[PDB]
Amino acid sequence: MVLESTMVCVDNSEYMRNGDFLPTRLQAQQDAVNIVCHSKTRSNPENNVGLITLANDCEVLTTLTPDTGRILSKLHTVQPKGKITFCTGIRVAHLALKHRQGKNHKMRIIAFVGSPVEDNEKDLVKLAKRLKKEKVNVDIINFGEEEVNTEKLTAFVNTLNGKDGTGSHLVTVPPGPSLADALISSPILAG
Amino acid sequence: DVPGFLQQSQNSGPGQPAVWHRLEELYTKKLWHQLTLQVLDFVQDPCFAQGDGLIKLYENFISEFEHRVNPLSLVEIILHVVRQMTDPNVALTFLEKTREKVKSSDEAVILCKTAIGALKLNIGDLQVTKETIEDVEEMLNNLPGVTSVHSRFYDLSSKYYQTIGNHASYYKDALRFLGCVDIKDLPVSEQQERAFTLGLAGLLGEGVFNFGELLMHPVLESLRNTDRQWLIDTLYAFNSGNVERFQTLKTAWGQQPDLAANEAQLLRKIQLLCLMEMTFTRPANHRQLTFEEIAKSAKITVNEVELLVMKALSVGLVKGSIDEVDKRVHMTWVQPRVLDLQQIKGMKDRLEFWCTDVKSMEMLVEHQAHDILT
Amino acid sequence: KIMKSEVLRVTHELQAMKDKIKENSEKIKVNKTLPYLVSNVIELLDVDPQ
Amino acid sequence: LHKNDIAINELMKRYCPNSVLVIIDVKPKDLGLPTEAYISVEEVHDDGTPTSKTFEHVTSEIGAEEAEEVGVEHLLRDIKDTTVGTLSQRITNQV
Repeated sequence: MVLESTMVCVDNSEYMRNGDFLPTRLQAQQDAVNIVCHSKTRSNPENNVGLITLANDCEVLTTLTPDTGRILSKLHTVQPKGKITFCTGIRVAHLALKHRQGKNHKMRIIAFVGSPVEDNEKDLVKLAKRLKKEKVNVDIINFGEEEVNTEKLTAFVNTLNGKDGTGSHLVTVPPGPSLADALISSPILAG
Repeated sequence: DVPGFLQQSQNSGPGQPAVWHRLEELYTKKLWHQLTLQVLDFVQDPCFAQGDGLIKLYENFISEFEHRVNPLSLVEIILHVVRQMTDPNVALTFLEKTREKVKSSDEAVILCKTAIGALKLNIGDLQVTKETIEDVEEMLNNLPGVTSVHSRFYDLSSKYYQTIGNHASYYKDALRFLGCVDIKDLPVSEQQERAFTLGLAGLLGEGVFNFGELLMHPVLESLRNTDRQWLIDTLYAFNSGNVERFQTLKTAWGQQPDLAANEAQLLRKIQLLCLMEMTFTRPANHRQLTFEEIAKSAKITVNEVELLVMKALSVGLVKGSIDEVDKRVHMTWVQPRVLDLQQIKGMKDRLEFWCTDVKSMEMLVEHQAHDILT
Repeated sequence: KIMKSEVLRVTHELQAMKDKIKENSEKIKVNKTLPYLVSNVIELLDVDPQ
Repeated sequence: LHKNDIAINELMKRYCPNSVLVIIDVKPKDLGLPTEAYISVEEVHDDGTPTSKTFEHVTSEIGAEEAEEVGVEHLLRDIKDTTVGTLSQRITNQV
């Protein structure tokens, strides 16, 4: 089947409980993690899935393991503190990819971004140059917005996305009362 | 009430629609955090405090049933409600209503009890307010040492400093206020009185012997250059030692209120500084001394030097016991506690001398000792 | 019911305890299998001065 | 001692009880005792600085209870015991 590692980064800021969008969509994207981890489990049960947030003091909630029975429990007690942290959020997983058991598992990291990015374009091109340098599959998922959706993140992805053939895809969700599961499951990354 | 809010929201004063445009846009967008930031922007602006009585209750209810944003903003805006209304009768029901409303998610009880005690620190009650202040400092001694809540605790120690009962605690918390300052963003025009009552409070502080901790930090000596140097001069003389009595006399009679009764105790405090400086000046070369330097530096008679050294031993800063027959002054361990540069350079001299002497003895004994014994 | 949503984590911890007691409770059968001899017991209360 | 040690130690402060810290050397060229016990406790500072994690030095001793003394003594066969007298005293008094 498919031998690859899955890393998800969820936001724990207070920007995920606003009443305009879904009713505390944290549970909705939790069900998204559930359907992508159970979908990858149905495709290849040997894939390991890690859990970590993007707070100031990043904490590894669950080590990379195919056993999601305790991951379902670890998805709770999100500790809604902090706002956003991007640099050590990338470096806390992309550098931790070397701690996986199976060396044949490809590198794939996703992230749920629910807060505006605090890093300037220089950090975007330095981190995009680092991720394109080490050649890690990066899927950017941006939930919620305050300013325009993609102004510098467009060039961030275009400069970050190498290997144009069957490479990485960008997930941009527009506002809407519909669920996010079917909207993020539309690309080829899910399934 | 959302469709019913557009009427009183749109209708406002002449300049209010400037913030009511983005306020109603963020209100229709239902962004509770941006709405909260706009509320803090409206409260932070120097409003006329005339037509805000409606938005205080409206945003009070919204902040009540929103159950999303940190209710500390509600604590601040309700401090502005009780500050604008000046009604302490309903303040207990309002703050208690916030206590009943705020669930057990974040430890905000330190700021809730801080606001309650702060409002109760008026002439109505003092003792129970001091007890609940001790409860505030007693509750949370955990890792969140942001010290901002503890800086408001320093404000409560200032309202407690309004009482002449205890001056020592305001200095102990005033060291924490000395160490918790981040930048000069807060108005310097207030820092004039902050350093004024901070210097006078440090002088009147009877729970400390040396003043070098206050003057040692550069933020105070850098924030006192604008003010008149009549206090910096007497703080440098009180720190570095009072060899004369004319300057300390003119500044001892310069501050008229509350300094007459405390003047004698301040003399009993500064009479030990010449002792610690006269015993830490000469580290070696006949440390033994006589009472002539004490009586000459303190312009006191020979009959009172026994009570002077008896008080010096009663304070506990010195352990000196003199086995003399004819009057002599032998001293022991003492702490400078402020600074000594000639003792830093002399520390390097005597330290390097000790090091090269130990090295000389090691090479001397080990030289032939290693060759004959190994 | 937002305050009662933390009970799920407690139930997950308790069912995790029931999932982890099977090993240390399973060694009871192999450690307490068979007492090979018989020994008489005489009760005598002692005092140490938990 | 790097700055990140407060975050590394903070995990075992949350999940585990108060953790002691030991700084050693990668090269055994230091003549001093390689082990230094640093307790992870927060102390109040007089200058007014905010309360932070402080590493106070706790004294340490290197001893073996029953077997490691025998194993070390057999593996070395070069070190000497206490041996009060001339050599063990004069070596300390020289070096």
